[PDB]
Amino acid sequence: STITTHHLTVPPGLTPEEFQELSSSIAEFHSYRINPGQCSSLLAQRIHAPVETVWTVVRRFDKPQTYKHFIKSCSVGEDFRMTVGSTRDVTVISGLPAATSTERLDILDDDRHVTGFSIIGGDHRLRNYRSVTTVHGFERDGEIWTVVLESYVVDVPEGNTEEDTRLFADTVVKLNLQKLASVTETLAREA
Amino acid sequence: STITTHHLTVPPGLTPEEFQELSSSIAEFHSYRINPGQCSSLLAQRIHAPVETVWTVVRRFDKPQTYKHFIKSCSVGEDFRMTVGSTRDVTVISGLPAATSTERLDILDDDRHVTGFSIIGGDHRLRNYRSVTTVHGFERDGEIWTVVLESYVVDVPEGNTEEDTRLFADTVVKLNLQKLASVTETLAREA
Ligand SMILES: O=C(O)c1cccnc1
Ligand SMILES: O=C(O)c1cccnc1
Ligand SMILES: O=C(O)c1cccnc1
Ligand SMILES: O=C(O)c1cccnc1
Repeated sequence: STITTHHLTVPPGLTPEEFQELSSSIAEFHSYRINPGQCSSLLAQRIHAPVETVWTVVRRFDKPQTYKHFIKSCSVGEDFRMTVGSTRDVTVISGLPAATSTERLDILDDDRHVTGFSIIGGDHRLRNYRSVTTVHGFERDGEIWTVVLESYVVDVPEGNTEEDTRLFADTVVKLNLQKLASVTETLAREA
Repeated sequence: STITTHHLTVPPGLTPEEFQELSSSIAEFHSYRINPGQCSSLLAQRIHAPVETVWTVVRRFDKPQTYKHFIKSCSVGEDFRMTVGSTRDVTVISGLPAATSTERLDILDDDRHVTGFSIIGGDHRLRNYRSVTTVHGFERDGEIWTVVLESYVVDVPEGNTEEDTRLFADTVVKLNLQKLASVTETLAREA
C-alpha cells in the first residue's frame, strides 16, 4: 500500500507555474492510498472562463450530460436534493446495450469548489471507481482563467494491464474535461 | 427493403444552403439499400480549413488515431499500400479489455475525396458496419471552408433498439468528426 504522488508531478494539461500554485490543493483533494491492483491518475484542463461559470456547470450532479459525453439519460430521485450520499442512475451509451451506472455523490463543497462521486452499481462499469474534481481560479495581469483538476482511483480488472486501465479512464476523463471547457467557454463568450 | 433518404433531409451540422450544393454527392456516395433490422445515418461537420488539408488527414487509412478517439494502436501490413481491399487491425480502448477491430478499406478516391471502410472482424464491434466519408470544398466571397460528410449503415443488434444503435454510432462519428475539425483547423492556423 502506497500514497499517490500526483502532487509531485505536473499533470498533462497544466503548466509548472500553475502546478506550483495548486500543490496544496492536489495534496488535500487528489491524493489516495492505493493498494496493489489499483491505479490512479490526475488530469487537468485549462478553461478561459471564470471559476463560478465553470463551477455552476461542474457542480450539477443531476445533469452529467451537460459536461460529459455518451450520456443517454440521467435519473435522480423525486425529491432529489444536492446532498452528499445522493445517487444518480446514468444511462451510458458507450456501447450496446446502453449501460447503467449508479453513482454516489461523495463530496460537494460550494465554497472550495470540490465535488466527487463513486460508481456503486450498474453494468459494464469500472470496479471501485472514485473520482474527485476541483475548480481553481487564476489571475495574471488582470486576465482570468480557470483550471479544473480531476483525479480517480480504480481497480485494475483481473486480466487487464494497469497501462490499459489508465489509458481508458484517462481518455474518458480528458474528453469530458474538453467538453466542460467548450460548454463553459461558450457560456463565457456569450453571457 | 428501402433506399435511405439522407439526400432529402438536412443533416445535423449543415446549413440548408450547403445541403443544396451537396445533394448529388449525398445521393451518389451516401445512399444505401437498407433491410428491416438495419439503420443508417448521415452526419456533417464544417471545418475552417482547405479541402486538401482535411483530405490529407482523412485519407490516411493506416493512421485512424490522427482523427479518431479511443485508438490505442493501429497495425497494417509490412508492405501496406493504400489500396482498396487492404485491412487494418485497430486496437480500440473504449473499454476493458481493449477491443480488436479489423477493418477493410472499401473506397479510396483521391480525385473526388471519397473513402470508406467496413468492419470485418474483431471483438465487441458493431455487426455489418460500413461507413463512407466525403470531403467538400466551399467558397463564398473569397472565404473558403470544408464540409465533411460521414454516413454509415449497420445492423441493429437483436435485443437493442434502432434508437440506441443510432445514438451510439452517431455519437462516435460526431465526436471523431469534431477531432478531425480540431486537428485540421490547427494545421491550417499554423501552416
Ligand atoms: O467501440 C468504439 O469504436 C467506440 C466506443 C465508444 C467510444 N468510442 C469508440
Ligand atoms: O467520469 C466518468 O463517468 C468516467 C471516467 C472514467 C471512466 N469511466 C467513466
Ligand atoms: O463507460 C463509459 O463511461 C465510457 C466508455 C467509453 C466512452 N465514454 C464513456
Ligand atoms: O468510425 C468508427 O470507428 C465507428 C463509428 C461508429 C461506431 N463505432 C465505430
